[PDB]
Amino acid sequence: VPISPIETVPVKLKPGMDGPKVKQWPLTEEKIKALVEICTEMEKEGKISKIGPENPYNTPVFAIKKKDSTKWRKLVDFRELNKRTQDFWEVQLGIPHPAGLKKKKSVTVLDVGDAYFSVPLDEDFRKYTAFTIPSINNETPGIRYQYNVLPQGWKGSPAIFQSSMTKILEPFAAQNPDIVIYQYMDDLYVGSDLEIGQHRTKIEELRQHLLRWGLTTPDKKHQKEPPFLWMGYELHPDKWTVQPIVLPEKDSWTVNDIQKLVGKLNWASQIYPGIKVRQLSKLLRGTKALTEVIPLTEEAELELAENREILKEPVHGVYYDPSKDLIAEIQKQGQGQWTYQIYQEPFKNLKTGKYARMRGAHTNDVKQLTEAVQKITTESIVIWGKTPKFKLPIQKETWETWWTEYWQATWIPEWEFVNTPPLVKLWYQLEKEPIVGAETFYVDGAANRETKLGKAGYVTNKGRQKVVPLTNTTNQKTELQAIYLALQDSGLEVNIVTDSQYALGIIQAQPDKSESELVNQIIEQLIKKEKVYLAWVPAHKGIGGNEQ
Amino acid sequence: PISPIETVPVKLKPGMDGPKVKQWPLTEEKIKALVEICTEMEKEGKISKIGPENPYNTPVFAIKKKDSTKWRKLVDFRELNKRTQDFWEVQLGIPHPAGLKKKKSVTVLDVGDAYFSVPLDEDFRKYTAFTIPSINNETPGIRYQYNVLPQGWKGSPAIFQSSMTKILEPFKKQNPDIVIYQYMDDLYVGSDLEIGQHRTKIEELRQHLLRWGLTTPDKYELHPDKWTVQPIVLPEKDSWTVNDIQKLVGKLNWASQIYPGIKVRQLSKLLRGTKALTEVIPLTEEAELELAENREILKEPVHGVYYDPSKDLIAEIQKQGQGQWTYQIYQEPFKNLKTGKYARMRGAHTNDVKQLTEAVQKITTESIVIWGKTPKFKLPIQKETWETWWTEYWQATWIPEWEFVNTPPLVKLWY
Ligand SMILES: N#C/C=C/c1cc(Cl)cc(Oc2ccccc2OCCn2ccc(=O)[nH]c2=O)c1
Repeated sequence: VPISPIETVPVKLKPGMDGPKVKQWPLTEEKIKALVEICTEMEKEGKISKIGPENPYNTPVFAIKKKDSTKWRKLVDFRELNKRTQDFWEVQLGIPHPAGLKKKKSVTVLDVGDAYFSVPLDEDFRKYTAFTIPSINNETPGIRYQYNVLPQGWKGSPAIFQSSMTKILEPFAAQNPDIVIYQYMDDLYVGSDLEIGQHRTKIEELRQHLLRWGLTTPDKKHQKEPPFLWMGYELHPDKWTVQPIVLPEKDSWTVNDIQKLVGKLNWASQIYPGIKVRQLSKLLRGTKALTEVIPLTEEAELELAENREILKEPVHGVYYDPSKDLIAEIQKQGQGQWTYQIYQEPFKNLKTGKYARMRGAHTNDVKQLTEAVQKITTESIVIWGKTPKFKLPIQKETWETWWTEYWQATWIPEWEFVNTPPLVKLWYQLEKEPIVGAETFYVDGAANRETKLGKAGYVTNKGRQKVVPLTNTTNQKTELQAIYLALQDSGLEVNIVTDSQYALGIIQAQPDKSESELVNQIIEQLIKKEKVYLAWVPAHKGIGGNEQ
Repeated sequence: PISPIETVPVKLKPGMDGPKVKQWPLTEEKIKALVEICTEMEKEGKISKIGPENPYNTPVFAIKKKDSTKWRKLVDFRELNKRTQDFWEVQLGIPHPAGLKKKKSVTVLDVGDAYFSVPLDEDFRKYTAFTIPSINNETPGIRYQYNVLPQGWKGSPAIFQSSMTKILEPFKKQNPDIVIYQYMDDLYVGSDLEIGQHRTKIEELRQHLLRWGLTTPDKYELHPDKWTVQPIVLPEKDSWTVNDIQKLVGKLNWASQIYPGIKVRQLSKLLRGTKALTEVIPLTEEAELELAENREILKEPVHGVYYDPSKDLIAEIQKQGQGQWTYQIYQEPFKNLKTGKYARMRGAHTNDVKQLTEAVQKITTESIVIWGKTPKFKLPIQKETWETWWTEYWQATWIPEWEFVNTPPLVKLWY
């Protein structure tokens, strides 16, 4: 009977509401007689108390059975009460990443039993936790109860328990500032650079302090020894890695299985370098049916094979040392996928990761690199509380040119060039002024929304004219098609004039790749050309730019 | 400290709950700074620690005071603001002196500290809750709520308004021609005086406020009479080419959405044949006349363009390169209440984000001086980049609303 003299947290019901009145008759005698046995023992420990039924409230009470049925378990569904209770501060949204942890000579894991039931509940609120054990048929008086402590499944239990635990740790951490205590759910994680004897002494001291407040801690040694398996991680003394990943072999794949696969691969990508989720997730583009069987493509199976080959041998991450520099290194994988490693040491990685661009039809390598740098900067700020020095496969000239002529304001911190290919470069640049001694192509295209036929053509200043017919197209596609035609039929230096703000917009963005084959062909042509000047004029204003 | 009166009761709009907003991850530096600042603030009774029973949260950041080497805590109250102050734009709402923009010099003073001597309504304190974050989510954040009128909250100057009026009353008597307007934590003081006279008068107001108990760590002059809607400029060229006339006709055709009395036809007839872009085309009489007509019509402002107080202000910014940025403050499309161009020192000091930040601050301040409220920005920057780096160069005590734009403007050089 570990009663707790802990200051309770004042709790209210959402304004306008009241306690849950839900009534429960059913069902079986066995479950009832099983409930009495537990309730009497809980009352003896002061966790619950019988109440005279003066206009009280009620909550459903079930009883279930774990494996190894020698021990019964009582269950209470607080859903209806949880609806009516006030909101509380979020407990912990995210979890600490092992790459951000710092080396400690000794680490101990302490799990507290009866965590919630050892923390008292606000008095005036207790009446809302009222519940009833049913009599055996015969409409006889039942056994009323209410919680004097934090009920399991109640909305406010985790946060209140967390704060209570914090206030309990408060006087202990004051006498031992050299030791660091982390708090996660029902677990405490202690660590120190103190010698093993002094460390274990301090651990036992902490256990005693906790036991004085009514919080139990494991008697035999202290519980587990490294690993340390935690939240899908393997934490060793000198290293961290991920729990073993299993990629299943199947003759047929479904949206669910592909979801699990992409999930596992993503999870593994934080440490094992090179993981590519692009094709496999591209299979998942259809959002319609979850049980639908999806055939794998060749690129997908190739990608998955490369992932298996990567996952063949195990790899490990190291821990963080504040005294040493934080370095980030990025490499392009070529498919629009980027991979990165964050390290304080050449052969030791703190962690790794990947950036892929899902949004947008068209883009270029420099922009994607910038976005990657952004992602890594955010991640680094979150985990280590600072930003890394960057090693990037891009020349300063390329970068500077790009951000100087870019319409949008980007930024990158101090970075150094790495000569490791593939390097990031600008494959082509449009002329900023018209070219003297170059043929001027006036291009246009059009389409019928219904028939989807359309056509694309050009008329030049040398009197050269062409019209190429199209099928299954759109106005935009013909507008790009015309420019493509002009690129095909001209020399090494060409002046193109378009009526399309669309096409102009796509081209002026200077993409080095696209998910449209046409745009890719146009890109190839622009690369092959020595000089290209693209210009725009108002459509249907009839100057030099008329239809076809 | 003492309670001069009881606490002014603060209610929100019925049906609206308190603000719940995530706390952005911060550098260890800024975290430690906030920890020091809040330790001292807790020591002075300004803020107190709270439990799990307070669900609400408001973001907090660490910036530099102005140029100062000491850290300053900047709370982002925009959400709580939107919740309470739209009622407090009504009940306690401070009137805006439209004659402020006419003055030849306007100085901005920081009166914020004044709010710290006044207690806050006991029931309202739970909505001021903020969280100092921990690195790598290792510990739950440190949680405080304000016991006194918080800086950045628009309700604060609204409550302190009477005291401010009282303290200012003697100064306004000896200086009837000086305009004084209080926006949040700042006091805007206009005058037609010479710069020397103006600065001496500002110092007079500083010593006046100081001897009356208000500390102003101002220990920054605008000129709103020169602020207007900039004219659209057509390129001045000796000769012309086909390309130049194309850019001209295009730009004018774009301007037709603004000034409908523009005709591009005679310029269109001059390019009639299919020609090389580099071919020089001399202007005719029927052309040049039209160019002059379109030039003289572009220097006169728009007709039927007025400020709607029921509509929010929108500020668009576009990057012109070489440390230049152009902006337009409007309400409805193509009707421009204000236009301008911000510039800075070129090279080895400022980068893109810094320039954009200072531009946003300048525009916001102008908007405050003119319409008495801040515009919602459309920012030419990546969301996460801005969200990461905006607190570096930010010297302002308020935060304007913003969003982020893609699909680059082809307007660009046209403006
Ligand atoms: N189950 C379970 C345990 C989970 C667990 C979760 C977290 Cl967030 C931290 C943790 O260990 C630490 C506790 C206090 C300070 C630092 C720590 O880690 C420092 C790094 N480290 C990890 C393992 C090891 O043996 N040595 C070592 O130095 C353990």
